[PDB]
Amino acid sequence: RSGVCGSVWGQNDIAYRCRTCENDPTCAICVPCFQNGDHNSHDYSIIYTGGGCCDCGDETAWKPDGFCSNHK
Amino acid sequence: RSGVCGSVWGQNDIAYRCRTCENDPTCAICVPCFQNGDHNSHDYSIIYTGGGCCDCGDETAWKPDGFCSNHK
Ligand SMILES: [Zn+2]
Ligand SMILES: [Zn+2]
Ligand SMILES: [Zn+2]
Ligand SMILES: [Zn+2]
Ligand SMILES: [Zn+2]
Ligand SMILES: [Zn+2]
Repeated sequence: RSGVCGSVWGQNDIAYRCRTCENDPTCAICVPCFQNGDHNSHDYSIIYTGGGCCDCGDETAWKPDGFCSNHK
Repeated sequence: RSGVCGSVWGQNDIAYRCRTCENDPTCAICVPCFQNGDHNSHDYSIIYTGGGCCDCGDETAWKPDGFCSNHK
């Protein structure tokens, strides 16, 4: 598909998985969204998803505690 | 989030909306997926979504009759 962050990354591009904040293992947020949130204690990792759309601000894909400062 | 087409486009990039195949107005497929499908009769439009992920092959976002030849 096409406030929620509209950022996107490509096949070779990195993003962040956070197992604490994710609704399911396919969820992920862009680097700026991760850096503007607080995951210090969380089980996070840099990934190459092979592309995707950022789930920051999407209550159905990400826990609101894990939203960055700019998306809710 | 990050079978289904994994293609992506950015803020300035075009994609296709197809009102016949879409599950909702936010759904969209990349240009190659549109060209490798059959939408001749359909109510389609070229859009600038401000970025997104291709819904081709996702049955929750796109009608399977509208899948391109390469995603089931
Ligand atoms: Zn983001
Ligand atoms: Zn964010
Ligand atoms: Zn987190
Ligand atoms: Zn169509
Ligand atoms: Zn596609
Ligand atoms: Zn396709």
